[PDB]
Amino acid sequence: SMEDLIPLVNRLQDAFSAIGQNADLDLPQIAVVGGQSAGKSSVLENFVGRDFLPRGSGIVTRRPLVLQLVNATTEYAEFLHCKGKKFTDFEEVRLEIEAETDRVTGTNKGISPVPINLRVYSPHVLNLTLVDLPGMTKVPVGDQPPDIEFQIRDMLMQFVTKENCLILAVSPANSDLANSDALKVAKEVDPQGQRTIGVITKLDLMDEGTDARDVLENKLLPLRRGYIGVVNRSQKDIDGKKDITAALAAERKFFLSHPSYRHLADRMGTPYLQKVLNQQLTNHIRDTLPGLRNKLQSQLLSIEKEVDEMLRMYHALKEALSIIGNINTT
Amino acid sequence: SMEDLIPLVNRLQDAFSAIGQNADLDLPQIAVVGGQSAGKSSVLENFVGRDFLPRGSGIVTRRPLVLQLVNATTEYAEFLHCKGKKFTDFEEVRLEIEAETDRVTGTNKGISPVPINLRVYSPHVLNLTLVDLPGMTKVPVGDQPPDIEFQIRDMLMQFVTKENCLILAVSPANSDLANSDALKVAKEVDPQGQRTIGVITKLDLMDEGTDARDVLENKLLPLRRGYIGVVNRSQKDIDGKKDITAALAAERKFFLSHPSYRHLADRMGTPYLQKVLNQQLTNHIRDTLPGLRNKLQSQLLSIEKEVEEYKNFRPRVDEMLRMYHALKEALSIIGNINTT
Ligand SMILES: Nc1nc2c(ncn2[C@@H]2O[C@H](COP(=O)(O)OP(=O)(O)CP(=O)(O)O)[C@@H](O)[C@H]2O)c(=O)[nH]1
Ligand SMILES: Nc1nc2c(ncn2[C@@H]2O[C@H](COP(=O)(O)OP(=O)(O)CP(=O)(O)O)[C@@H](O)[C@H]2O)c(=O)[nH]1
Ligand SMILES: [Mg+2]
Ligand SMILES: [Mg+2]
Repeated sequence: SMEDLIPLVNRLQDAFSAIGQNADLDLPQIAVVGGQSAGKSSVLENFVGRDFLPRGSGIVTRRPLVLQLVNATTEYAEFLHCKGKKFTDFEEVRLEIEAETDRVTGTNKGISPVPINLRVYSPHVLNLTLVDLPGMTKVPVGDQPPDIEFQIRDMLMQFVTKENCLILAVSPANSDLANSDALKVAKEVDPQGQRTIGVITKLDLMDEGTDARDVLENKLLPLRRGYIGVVNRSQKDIDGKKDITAALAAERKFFLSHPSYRHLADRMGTPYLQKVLNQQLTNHIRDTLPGLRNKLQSQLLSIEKEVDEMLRMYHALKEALSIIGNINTT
Repeated sequence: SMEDLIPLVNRLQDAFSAIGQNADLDLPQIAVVGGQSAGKSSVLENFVGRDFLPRGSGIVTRRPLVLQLVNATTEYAEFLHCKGKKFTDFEEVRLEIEAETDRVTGTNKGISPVPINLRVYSPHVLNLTLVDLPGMTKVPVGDQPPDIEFQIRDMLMQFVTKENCLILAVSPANSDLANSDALKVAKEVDPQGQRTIGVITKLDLMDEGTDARDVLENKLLPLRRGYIGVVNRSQKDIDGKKDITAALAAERKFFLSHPSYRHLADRMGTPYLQKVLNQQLTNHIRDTLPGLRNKLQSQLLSIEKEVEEYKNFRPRVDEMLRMYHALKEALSIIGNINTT
């Protein structure tokens, strides 16, 4: 179904452009937040469906990465800071992000508030904006300033305070949920949980004799949108270049076999997280369309009853309305 | 060995009692700080040498436990709130701590700043004050107030602000050290690191492909006194009643077999942390002795001449003799301590 909606939405956005009006679906942006090493970058790139974000132990993401997915015929990527070049090898994209980070922050744990801008072109994506962010901390290391914690907090606040921004509150299972930096920030900016999606990672690392059932069932710390558990690649896995299909296969096996979670399998995992996020995106689209539809109808009526040689407007509006109708039918 | 100093020290504090002076030997108060579930209660009871602190997953320690070790030959324990009762079964002590907590906090995650006073009598301990505290958190659960983080923080602050408080900054290895609540707290109250000891737990739970070598080698986040790693019992271990000896054996085996920690094995483990903590305690005592000795000498010398004439010339004021002997006794004990 998603494969049918995506191409229609791109057509509608183009149609709006032809109309030359300040009207857009205003798709919400996706931001990932949480304590350092919570597993944020893994979560984000999994949603996009490509291995391109630097991941590792310790401090990895040291600058915000503003990613704009752009629907296009060709599949490639390009950074704003690299005018001209078109990356087709995503490993090179990952390497470039790292290199661009080191260039500005150095290699002694430093951080920078300056975003790395990346556009990923593909015909199977929504024109979305996703933001990868540095993890929250408590004490400075290397050459970080004494107030590193607040410099990072400020950094993510500028993204998560944006209206409608979908907040991926990432928390590792091998730590008590009550210590979640992700949830604390989420509750400050979105207290009612209207745009917070709880994500519990590292389920495979829990101490023997423990499990996150109460968390995953949305009972330990209830969230309006609930919680979705995932099991991503470990350091040994990253070191060994384990591929995505294999990681996803291991995650699926994990939920189907674990005695504390198999009854929840159908609501756990990376693929299911993708569906949940895509659903929230679809909900925004369908919720925003009626207002636009009516506006376009009003604009059309004027020219329609009157039917400057600007006859194009009639067809442009007519086109947009035809697309909306198709979307409403899916 | 430490078991040599202990007997001497108690006799010293007793000698001062006979003299009616300030026994002193103001030993530092040891407190465990860290995020919720960092493994504080395990570390604390491991140092005491007995299993009696409630440990488990989720929120366990919901009230401060001010524990006073009291040297005594009978070896037992008594709670201030259990007037007239003395426990001999430390497991019953553990149950009581939990029961007493439930009585005031309920069973729905609630906490209370009202400390639980407990005294453990044993001939293998120094008159110390240990403080078990609730783990720091960020978001409330159950019927905890929305300011749970600060109530817990304030609870700890009442103990760790004291100049004479030895801070055991506990942080689990399977979490990033830079995000440690224990280290944030410790740095705020003791920036120089004069009374902070970094304890790293759960090294056995680290992700495959990672290790805490840089941490344990005092290189990632250097502390004045460094770090000591330990491997305590897991939840499964608690459920299975795994005994202390087995846990200790597994911990030692862990450091000796791990390629990243092998060369550090001799500066790692619970027995080592016990030694290090004991060293700081002993050092405090030794720093205090010169002052006490001098004070005693001055007092002695005064009556010394009076005793001299009493034993040599023709004949109650014999309170002097009692004092003479008590003072002599104390100085001798100090002398014995000085020679270790
Ligand atoms: N076992 C296991 N390891 C995981 C899981 N998710 C992430 N990791 C590991 O945790 C570490 C952090 O991964 P990463 O995706 O970079 O988290 P991040 O929060 O983006 C890191 P930073 O906060 O520095 O940007 C890596 O070593 C990765 O292999 C998981 O579900 N299971
Ligand atoms: N595998 C493993 N588990 C550990 C280790 N230390 C503690 N745990 C586990 O962590 C949990 C918490 O232990 P606890 O000693 O209560 O930590 P605490 O910080 O005192 C808990 P609170 O903050 O509620 O008081 C228990 O399930 C225990 O088995 C360790 O070194 N290894
Ligand atoms: Mg990251
Ligand atoms: Mg405890």
